[PDB]
Amino acid sequence: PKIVKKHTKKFKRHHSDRYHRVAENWRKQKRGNISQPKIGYGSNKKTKFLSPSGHKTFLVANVKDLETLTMHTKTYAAEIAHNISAKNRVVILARAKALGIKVTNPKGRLALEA
Amino acid sequence: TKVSVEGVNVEKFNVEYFAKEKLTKKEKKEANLFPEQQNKEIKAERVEDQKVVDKALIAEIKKTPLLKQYLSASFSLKNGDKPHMLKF
Amino acid sequence: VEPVVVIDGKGHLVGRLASVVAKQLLNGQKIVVVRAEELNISGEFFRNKLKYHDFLRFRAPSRIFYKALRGMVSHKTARGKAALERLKVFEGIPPPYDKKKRVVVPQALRVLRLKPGRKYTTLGKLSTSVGWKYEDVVAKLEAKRKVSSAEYYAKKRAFTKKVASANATAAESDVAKQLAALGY
Amino acid sequence: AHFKEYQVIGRRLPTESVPEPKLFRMRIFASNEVIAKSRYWYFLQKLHKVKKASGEIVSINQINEAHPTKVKNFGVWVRYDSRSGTHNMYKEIRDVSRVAAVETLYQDMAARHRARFRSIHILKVAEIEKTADVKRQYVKQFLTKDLKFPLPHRVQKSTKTFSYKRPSTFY
Amino acid sequence: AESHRLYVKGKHLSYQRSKRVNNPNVSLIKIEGVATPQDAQFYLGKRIAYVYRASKEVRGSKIRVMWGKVTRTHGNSGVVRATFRNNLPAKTFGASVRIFLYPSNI
Amino acid sequence: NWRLVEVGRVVLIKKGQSAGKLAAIVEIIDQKKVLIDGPKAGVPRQAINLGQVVLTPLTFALPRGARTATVSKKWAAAAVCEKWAASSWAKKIAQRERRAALTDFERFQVMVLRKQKRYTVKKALAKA
RNA sequence: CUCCACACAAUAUAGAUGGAUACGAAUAAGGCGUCCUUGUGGCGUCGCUGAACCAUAGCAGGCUAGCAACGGUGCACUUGGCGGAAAGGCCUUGGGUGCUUGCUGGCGAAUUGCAAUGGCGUGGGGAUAAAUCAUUUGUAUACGACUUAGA
RNA sequence: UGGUUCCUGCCGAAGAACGUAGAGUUAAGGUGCCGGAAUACACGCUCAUCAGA
RNA sequence: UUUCACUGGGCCAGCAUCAGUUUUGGUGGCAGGAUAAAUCCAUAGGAAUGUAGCUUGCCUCGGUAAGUAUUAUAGCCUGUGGGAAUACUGCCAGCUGGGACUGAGGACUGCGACGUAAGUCAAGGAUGCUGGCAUAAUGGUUAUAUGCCGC
Repeated sequence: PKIVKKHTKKFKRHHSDRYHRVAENWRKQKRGNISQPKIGYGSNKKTKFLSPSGHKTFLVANVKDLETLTMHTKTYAAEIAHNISAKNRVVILARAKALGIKVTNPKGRLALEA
Repeated sequence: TKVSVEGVNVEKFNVEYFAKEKLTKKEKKEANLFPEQQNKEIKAERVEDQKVVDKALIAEIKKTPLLKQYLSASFSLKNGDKPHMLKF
Repeated sequence: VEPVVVIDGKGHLVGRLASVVAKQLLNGQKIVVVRAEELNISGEFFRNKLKYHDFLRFRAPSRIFYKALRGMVSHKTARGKAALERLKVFEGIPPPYDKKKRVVVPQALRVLRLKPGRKYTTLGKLSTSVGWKYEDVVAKLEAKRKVSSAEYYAKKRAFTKKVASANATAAESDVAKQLAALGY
Repeated sequence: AHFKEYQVIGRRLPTESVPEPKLFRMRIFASNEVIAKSRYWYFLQKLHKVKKASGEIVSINQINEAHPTKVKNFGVWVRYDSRSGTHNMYKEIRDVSRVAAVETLYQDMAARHRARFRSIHILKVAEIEKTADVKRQYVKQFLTKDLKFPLPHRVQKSTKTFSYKRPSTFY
Repeated sequence: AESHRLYVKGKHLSYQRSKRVNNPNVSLIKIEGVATPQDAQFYLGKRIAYVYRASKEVRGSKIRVMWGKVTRTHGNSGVVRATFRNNLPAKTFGASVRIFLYPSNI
Repeated sequence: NWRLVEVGRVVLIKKGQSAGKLAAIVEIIDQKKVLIDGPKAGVPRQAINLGQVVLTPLTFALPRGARTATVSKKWAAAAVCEKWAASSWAKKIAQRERRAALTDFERFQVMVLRKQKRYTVKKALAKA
């Protein structure tokens, strides 16, 4: 469907630029030119957790995790975890293209030689 | 400004007549990776249709004064041309 | 509709013309305002003299009208500065603008806005009364300009009289009647 | 807004053993019927001790002009309140119709006397039929034989931005 | 021969605004030779292009175009509201913007 | 030479339901308002403010407070319809109406005939 | 001002895509034309908007054919005059050489497939009129500065 | 006395009650220019040698 | 494996037909009023900001004036009678046009309507057609600029 986002930017603390010690996470203060988080900005329940590709992401550590997305190919998309070694990433890619599952992050820690 | 369409037997060609053509054999493997550019020409049947319509249309035009030269000249908007006021 | 609009200042009001021009510069129309010394002010000379006085606690009429105009535009913005950069203001009509037509702004005309039987004020007399020592220089150039312009207009009227004669002898022709048929 | 004449009749209610009271009739100039009825009660209480609950309206009516083509002349009695004190005033009006004269009269009274539509209480509008009963000089100014004068305000709305003509009140 | 204009040029006046808050989404257009809203009814829904010239040559030309359309009238003077695909950079106030005749009713 | 507001001054209502119809001042109301009737043009007898109307330099004799049947009689006997049509100003008004009435092939014929007339005039020019 | 090296250029920046298209004054008055008694004369006209006027066909404007006129018009010249308020433009002579839609012809356009805009800087050398520093003077001078004079 | 460490939702005292947007219509307030929007219209009054808004 | 034929995803557009909200037009038929009033026509009186006529006086061979003179060589007003029309106000489950925003939902069920019938449909929320796109389409990031707001 047509994904509505309701808020493109981020929600930052008041005076977060004014000091380097102050973080940028949302912390409630305890003018109105600051966008404050609230439940009205909560996205549509169908559209929630959707990539710009239109899938829901799913972290995959190994091939047995990849096989759990066998039936739900058009709905989900596999994302390789950040700490997977490069021997296993090519096996995961070959298995996923065999399964026909869209990998969100191919070409991670990998190159194509000859 | 109006002309009579009645001299022309327009009905023959249809929406399907203007369907843009397709290729086969995956363009015959791009002639084995060598491109060729002879396909630019127009089919003669289109030209013949244009001539057949054009004769009976010019025969209508030549009865009216200055209409050939009107169709030959293009159109633009001059200074002060106000199309909401400009009755057409 | 015109790239550069040339506006005469004779017989006009200060603020209404300033409002019109200030609107058009923010609209992007390039404007030169000429014969600025002949701008007219509502009220008597003396009131307006006191107004320039208590303001003063630049003497040229162009500076005066520029002041009035600059007050209406938000001058501190970059957009207002570009709008002011579109503007030119001149007392008299220097070249090249002497050879071009000067439009008027009817909603800022003195003779239309003022009720008859009211005192007004000439801006050049005001500037000379407050220390702009150039008004006699102006009228001297303007007299020569009016001489040459009367020469130009006398030539122009004779040539257009010849054009009128040629259009008169062009009449009764069938192409003229076909223009009449089309309305011209 | 633009007013209207109204024949308004009130009859304050026939009580037990009092049948058919006297059907008091007035003529109200009002933009609608509703404020006409309100003004009718506002006069009827000033006539005598009625209330809108005490009586009722018989018939609300609009009445047109019989001859709205002829320019008639009018003598009008007005009473109103310069807030503390009241006083009457007699004005003479040259007008085609009655209700336009009453319109112009309200405009003039609000101009010269700062009086509202509620403060003004119309006593009488009647046509002055023959000439020289026009007591006022300014209406009599237009009673002359063969009257001619030029237009004032030759200034018109130019409707355009710039003029090439250097225009002139050429009249 | 001398002219090739199939549009009406008109000034990008401003954004829709109060005294303190301006809306960049709706833009305000002055169409030349239009003083009445009834004349502006002719210009409703019409396709608008802002033409400008860039330094770089994006696709065979250095000239780029924003598009959009007239939505509704604005005020008494025939000033016309407009909505574009991307909003205007607002340094284009008083700029000449092209208003095309398609979608033509006539 | 002045026009004057007066009885028998034929006028032209530039703004209103008429928006240009020949009428005549039958009677004056004041400096602001008058009584007019335009029964030949079709605008009825009515009171009007003078701003909505313009005076024409044409006039004729019209009785004071004359009724509409008498008005149309004196109108036709004045024959100022023809005197109006003979005026170059009404010719210009009809011309600017006809220019709005133009068609694009008509306007193209205007272009062509302007070319041909200009050719003939420039031959007539530069010989005299 | 001039010889090598390389970066755009044959463009545009507040907004090009028919033309900024020139009397002056008066307004309870003007203008134009005309006549005479040249006037504060008479007559007629006009305004009441530029909604005007001028330009405007041709591949974003092709290639040719004649008919007619001695027109129009571009460009480069050429002749002379006018323009100083910031003239930087205007007007003219004379040819040249284009186009000419004033008229009539004859071939080309497509498929872009139904809208998607579609000389100037650097870097390194060469040449030059002066200026400065230095010397010197004292009408000057806290110092600058001033100021002589010197191939 | 001063300080007292994450978020969101719900409940919550001693002209207009405001989730997030889109579109429309309006209250008040305005509509010479800044400044968006009639230098609208109509009728009267005021020329002030620092009216008045 | 080979021949031949057909077809292709996603996004962004434009158009058509719809639906929902809205805005702006054009146009028709009604119903009420004092059954509009008026106007127009018919009649009778009246008067003047008295038309024709007459008298008189100054005076450019005839202009004026001030009497007469109530229609004559203008007319007006009022009264009464006849006939509509239109204004205003309201209604239409009258017709028709333009523009904007929206496309939620997701086999069928329901209310309908048109249809003799079978079927269809604007009827329990949008579908159809076409275009562009891999040296993509397009989208994002920053720094600057613009405008508005911000102690």
